[PDB]
Amino acid sequence: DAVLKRLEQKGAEADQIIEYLKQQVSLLKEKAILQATLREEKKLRVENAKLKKEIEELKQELIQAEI
Amino acid sequence: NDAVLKRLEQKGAEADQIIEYLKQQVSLLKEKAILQATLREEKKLRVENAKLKKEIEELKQELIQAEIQNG
Amino acid sequence: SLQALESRQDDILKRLYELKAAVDGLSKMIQT
Repeated sequence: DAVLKRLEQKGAEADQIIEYLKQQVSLLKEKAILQATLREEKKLRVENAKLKKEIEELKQELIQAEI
Repeated sequence: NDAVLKRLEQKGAEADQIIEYLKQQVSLLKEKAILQATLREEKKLRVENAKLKKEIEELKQELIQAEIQNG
Repeated sequence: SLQALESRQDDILKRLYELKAAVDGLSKMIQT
């Protein structure tokens, strides 16, 4: 009796600890995504610049073939 | 009592280990995030304080020019 | 009762290992 009453008391607060710890990990994971998503948007913005620059370079290079 | 009470301790103790392990790993991961934040808070303060100093010298340099031309 | 405690503790352990999988997974992909 005295063992199972405490064996369920800690097993009840352990469900609260799992929910608490699961909150922290969710918080930390989202921060990880935010850090990743930001640098990816930056690279994609640089890439998007190079691509439009190269598209127009190829456009003029197509006119020398027209000669 | 029974041998079930035995492995209800083996399971209740096993959980206590993982809880401890998890608190230690979440606390480390919190410190990473604090470090990354404080490091960014440096460079903003480094950069800003460099601008404040550049303005102090330029305020000081014109306080000399105003003192000479008025004297 | 005692049949429900061990099933409860079984879930706690299953959830504790899922947390560990997530926590350890994070510790890998954000390193150096």
